[PDB]
Amino acid sequence: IPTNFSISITTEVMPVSMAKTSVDCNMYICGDSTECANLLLQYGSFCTQ
Amino acid sequence: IYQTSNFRVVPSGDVVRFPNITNLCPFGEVFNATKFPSVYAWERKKISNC
Repeated sequence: IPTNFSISITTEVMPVSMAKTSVDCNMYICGDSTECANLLLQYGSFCTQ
Repeated sequence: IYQTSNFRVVPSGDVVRFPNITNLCPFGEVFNATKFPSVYAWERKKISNC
């Protein structure tokens, strides 16, 4: 049976959030070219998704 | 809030730059020379591609 006590304090680090990133596929792919965007529009609405 | 599209700023003006001289004409060498012929024995030049 214990005869004394020991008040200890522990730490625990837990992530609850991450970096809220936003990548514009209209500028990442086909930065300023017009024919590039015209060809990208053929692949569908992947950028919207 | 619903993301709809992406906005772009249309460029208005235009900037074009050029090098300093790009094989400048030798007009300065002929203008301020050191020896000049006389009037009756004047000599011409063939300055071209400058």
